[PDB]
Amino acid sequence: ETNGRDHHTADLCREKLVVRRGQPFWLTLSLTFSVVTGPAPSQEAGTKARFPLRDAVEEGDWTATVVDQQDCTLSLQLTTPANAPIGLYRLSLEASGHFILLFNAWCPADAVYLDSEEERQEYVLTQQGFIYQGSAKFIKNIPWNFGQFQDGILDICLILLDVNPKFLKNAGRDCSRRSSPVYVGRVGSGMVNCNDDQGVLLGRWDNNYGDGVSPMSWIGSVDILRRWKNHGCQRVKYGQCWVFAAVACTVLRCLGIPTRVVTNYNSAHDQNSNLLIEYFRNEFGEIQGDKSEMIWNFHCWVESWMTRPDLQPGYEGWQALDPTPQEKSEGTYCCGPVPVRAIKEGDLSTKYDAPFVFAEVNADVVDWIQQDDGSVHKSINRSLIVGLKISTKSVGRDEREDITHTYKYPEGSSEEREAFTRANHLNKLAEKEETGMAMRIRVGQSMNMGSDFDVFAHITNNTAEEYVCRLLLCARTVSYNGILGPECGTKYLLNLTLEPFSEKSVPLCILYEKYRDCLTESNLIKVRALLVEPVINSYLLAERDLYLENPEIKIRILGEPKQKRKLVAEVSLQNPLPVALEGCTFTVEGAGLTEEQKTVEIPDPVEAGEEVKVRMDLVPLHMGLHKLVVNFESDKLKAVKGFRNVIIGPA
Amino acid sequence: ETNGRDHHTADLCREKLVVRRGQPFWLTLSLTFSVVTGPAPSQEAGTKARFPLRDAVEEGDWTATVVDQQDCTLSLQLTTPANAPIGLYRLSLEASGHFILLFNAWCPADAVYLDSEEERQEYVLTQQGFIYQGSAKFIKNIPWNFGQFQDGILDICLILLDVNPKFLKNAGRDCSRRSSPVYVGRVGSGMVNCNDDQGVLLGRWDNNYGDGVSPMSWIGSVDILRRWKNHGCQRVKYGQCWVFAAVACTVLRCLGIPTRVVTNYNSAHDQNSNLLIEYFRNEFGEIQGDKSEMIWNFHCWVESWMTRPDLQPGYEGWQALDPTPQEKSEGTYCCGPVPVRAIKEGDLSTKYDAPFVFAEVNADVVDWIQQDDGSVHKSINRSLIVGLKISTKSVGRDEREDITHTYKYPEGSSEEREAFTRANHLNKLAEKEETGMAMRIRVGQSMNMGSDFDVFAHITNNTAEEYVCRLLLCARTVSYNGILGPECGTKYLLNLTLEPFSEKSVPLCILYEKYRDCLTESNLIKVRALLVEPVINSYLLAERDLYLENPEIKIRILGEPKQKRKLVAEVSLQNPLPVALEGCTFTVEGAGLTEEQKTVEIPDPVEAGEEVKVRMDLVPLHMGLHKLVVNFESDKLKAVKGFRNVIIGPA
Ligand SMILES: Nc1nc2c(ncn2[C@@H]2O[C@H](COP(=O)(O)OP(=O)(O)O)[C@@H](O)[C@H]2O)c(=O)[nH]1
Ligand SMILES: Nc1nc2c(ncn2[C@@H]2O[C@H](COP(=O)(O)OP(=O)(O)O)[C@@H](O)[C@H]2O)c(=O)[nH]1
Repeated sequence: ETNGRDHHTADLCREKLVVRRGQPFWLTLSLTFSVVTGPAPSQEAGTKARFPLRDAVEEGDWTATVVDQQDCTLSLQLTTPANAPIGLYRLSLEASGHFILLFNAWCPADAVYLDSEEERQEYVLTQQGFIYQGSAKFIKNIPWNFGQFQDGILDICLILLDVNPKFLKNAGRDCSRRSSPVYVGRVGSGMVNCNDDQGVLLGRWDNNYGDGVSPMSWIGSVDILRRWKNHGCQRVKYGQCWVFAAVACTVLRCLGIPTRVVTNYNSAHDQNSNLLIEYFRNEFGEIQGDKSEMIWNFHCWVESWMTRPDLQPGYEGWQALDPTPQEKSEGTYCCGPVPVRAIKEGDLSTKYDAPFVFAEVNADVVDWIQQDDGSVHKSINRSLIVGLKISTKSVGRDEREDITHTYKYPEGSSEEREAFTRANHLNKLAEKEETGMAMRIRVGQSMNMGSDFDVFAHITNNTAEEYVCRLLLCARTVSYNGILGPECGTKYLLNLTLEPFSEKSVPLCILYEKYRDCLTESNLIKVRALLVEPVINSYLLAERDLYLENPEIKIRILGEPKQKRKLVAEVSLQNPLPVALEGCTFTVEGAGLTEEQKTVEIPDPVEAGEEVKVRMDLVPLHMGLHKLVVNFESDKLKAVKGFRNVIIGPA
Repeated sequence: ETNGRDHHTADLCREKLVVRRGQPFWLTLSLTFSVVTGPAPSQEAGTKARFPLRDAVEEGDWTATVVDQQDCTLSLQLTTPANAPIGLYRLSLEASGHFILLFNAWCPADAVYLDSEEERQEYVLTQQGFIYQGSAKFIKNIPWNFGQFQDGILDICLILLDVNPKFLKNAGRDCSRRSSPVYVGRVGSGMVNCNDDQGVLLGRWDNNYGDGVSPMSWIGSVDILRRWKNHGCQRVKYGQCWVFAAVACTVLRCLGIPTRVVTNYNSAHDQNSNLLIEYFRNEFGEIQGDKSEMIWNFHCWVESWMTRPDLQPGYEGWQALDPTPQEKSEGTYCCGPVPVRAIKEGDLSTKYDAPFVFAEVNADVVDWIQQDDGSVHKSINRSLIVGLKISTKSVGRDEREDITHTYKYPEGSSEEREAFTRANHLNKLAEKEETGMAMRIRVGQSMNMGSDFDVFAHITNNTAEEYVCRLLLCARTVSYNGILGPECGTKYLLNLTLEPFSEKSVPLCILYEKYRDCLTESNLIKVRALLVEPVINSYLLAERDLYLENPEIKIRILGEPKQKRKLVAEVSLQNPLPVALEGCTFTVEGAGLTEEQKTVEIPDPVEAGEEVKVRMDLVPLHMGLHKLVVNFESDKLKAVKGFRNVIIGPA
């Protein structure tokens, strides 16, 4: 067990040994040792090893040097190789139990070696985190309990590997190839939503999740992974991209591959890696429906840290893995791993799937306004820029780290030019037409889910001429992935006089009664404004995605935070709606604060102004920092999150 | 010592016992006990007590019931009264050592009882915090190490009490009256800056702090309190309001009185509690200098939690204590404690100093524009509102808690009307004149110390008429307390045409070359704008205080965070100036991470683009959460702060 403390697997080391490859582990008792892992072990396949109880050393692969011999006892040290395959091993010796071997971010020779402690702590050990959502212009951080070290998750991850397509075809090859984080990476990734029989989650995007758990409701990977195994490995209802990435992160972290979930705003996902996306809108600026895919408000994927021996030297580091399956050249599958640096450099020939990730982040959009006589005019749209605020949690702290710079060079820089050339993407001549006029959507201040509020189409005329235009404003609810719902606010002005060297601000009132019916749990509304000057026949387009704020969840920690001691969390919130909330339910969890997810229903409805308050009983079994993540659910106010860091010291 | 763990005084209990009143403490060995505290103890004065080693109990005051008698040993329990005076006590018994008694936030009967654990943890136990600075429109949180439990601070606080004016006049009364947190409160407060002989800090506000430590340089109370005692209790150079409040908070926390430092923006401090402040400006909007005090950009004071038996029932709770001496009716002294609820209610007759604090938060300002022929016109100024974002650190987390609601009822609410009536302050008829025109200062985006940037006078004409006005823009550096330095950007338009139903934005370029000479360490610049329409002869005034951002200090924690183990903190920053930095110096501290303040000078200058990086060696002796607070100093970039929460687990 003091191996746990040595291998950073302490929480995992309870009633079975679990260690990390490339590092020596204590064992206490001429004879020889033998290890076997797969269901068809073999010597050359690395899945089986025979080694003597020497006294010297001479590394190479597996060794078992002796250290002490306290008369009736015998202390020795087994050493696994830095590239030993991952999995369950059987340990037996000959005259004259089992351990689980994971990747080792701490071992210099391991392919997943992490140069610094804080990063190993964050990307492998810390079980709580954030998934960035909201909007490019108002980023929200959703708390999430990865809980990779929660009870039974490691066993589920091994089951997850042992049931993947490649293990079914040839269990022997699979177990052997599991020495490679890129190989394990592609498996973890494909098992999340792709591989439709044994897949972990079943995606659904239509806002109709009654017969399952809505994607926005999950507050951690643990419950998903459990519902999967406890129902014979059947897809859990339901997930969406951040959920896929989130459980993929949990699995990979459990297994020891440093991983972090990333969010990209204005993501050109599900376009066939196409770098020039065109939309055709009618005279009110409404995109003319069909087979065209909308830009996603945000899209999530994960990044895993490892070396890439299967590619040109120098591509070690972060590798982008997108477990959300997308339409590809020959089928619909997930993507990666591809080195992020390759994406930044425009090296699209690198495996795997470089052109897809490159597009998510660099695609170019053209908005056309179709008119009478089928004439088509290119509108100026300065509001849309693909690949916006690539975010992931900072190492060791709750602040958000912007990693956009790792995927892209500064706009219009020379290095950007190089990358775009290497990617056959020199399209960026910029129309710059500039009617001298500009326009953008302004919000003024934060709005809350449940309230009425004004937003504004803000026009700037930095010219000597006075224009007379028509301005078409339209606001409609949107799913996080682009699906537009019905209009929830419209306004047109047919004779807008824009004075010279001035600015005008036109308000658009958005009412709760108009957006309550179709707003998804992502709380997004998309405001659109089209300004057209009939003389020159110019079209100025501007759009913005608003995020309506949910009420905050107050969290009081009652009692002294000590290991193995009653802890009460009082959670509450105030109903923001002008009507009553029914079926209120608080849900809580967090690796380190409970082994079980806690739930508390509220029998009676919470009226319009009222607050709802309950107390959850916790029994924290671990010292150190842990995030208590909480979710609130009701009939008319869903998926409101909240969290609280709890320290918990010595008993 | 297990008393430490029982009395929440563990860090204090090393080589001398320290406990809290109103609660039993273990003691292990017909006889009777005796306790003496002052230098002139007495029975009725509560400073001396004689009590028998009973076997039953019968509380009342001091008791010494026996519990166990393991043959050669004897375990008993002394119990101090809930209102026992605070201090050093001598314990001796008769036939047939010493403890330090502090206030007890955990004891239901004590005057400082705190109803919940999280609040006791925050306001008494946590030794790290934030002091809000910056500007109403851009709040900055300065890290601060209170370190009330650092080695030797308790002894300094006792010295602090034993050398106060009231102890010099009659040591006997002083020691007795130290049973009252309000009494100890007034003492702690007065000793910080007021009482000029033995005062802790010497205030200075002229930006000339070469022969001492600048107020903005301090990163904790510890070093201040130490320099005080180690130089025979001589005022330390130099402090300002937040520093005074900060050390006052340290002392009060050490002593056990729950305390938190608060910041108020646009604070009408140092006006003689006057509720109607008037300024006379010339034709450019410049205030015409003299004896008039400027509104402070922000002002800080502390709040201590206690009951108020010396007043009408119901005034228990937070009490505002302002250790910054201000001009009063008869002399210049500090103020409070006054119940915050009394200030909210307008109950100005409550002791102590209610009308002063009431003014800080409620004063009304009138801006007059003097003209030719000595005619004076009242300008409309919607940009200034006194008492803005009363802030203090949240309990248990790093987020800022807005406590403005505790000092004031909503604007124009009925309760506000009541409070203003009880305070003879019904002045709020509102001019509402509204030329239909409005104006405010806009910033666009964050600017950094060291860069050039534009701000804007944003004019709104929601009228059918077209006006032709003159706009006078002026930007000047300012100290946090209102002291205007020389202008650093001006623009004067005499024929500004404002078109009907339009907005105009006029830029004012502020250059580093222009503000580098006089900017204070608070990084504040005050933009002013006066728009006058000559026809009706109307004056519109708008002002705003900008905060220039300092570069961030990156903090890497090298090694595993374990009790009693080498810990290396790598701190760095990137020079934001277009010129070189010389005399660079990093300073670090934090109760729980070092017993000593660490310093590291950088021999060579840091050039214009370059980064500076160094490593500090720490030896953390305590488990749990601790903030490592850091300060960077140099010739041309001063007082830049930074911090990092470090967890530190079992050895
Ligand atoms: N709730 C919410 N607040 C927003 C959103 N966008 C902006 N805000 C907030 O509204 C204020 C102004 O928005 P900002 O983007 O800074 O400027 P503006 O939109 O150009 O006026 C800021 O306090 C923002 O944090 C949004 O989508 N949702
Ligand atoms: N560094 C700095 N940033 C500021 C300051 N005031 C506002 N900002 C930031 O500038 C942006 C716009 O300012 P805001 O007050 O929201 O609106 P505006 O001033 O009316 O345009 C936001 O990102 C603010 O956080 C200031 O004094 N200093």
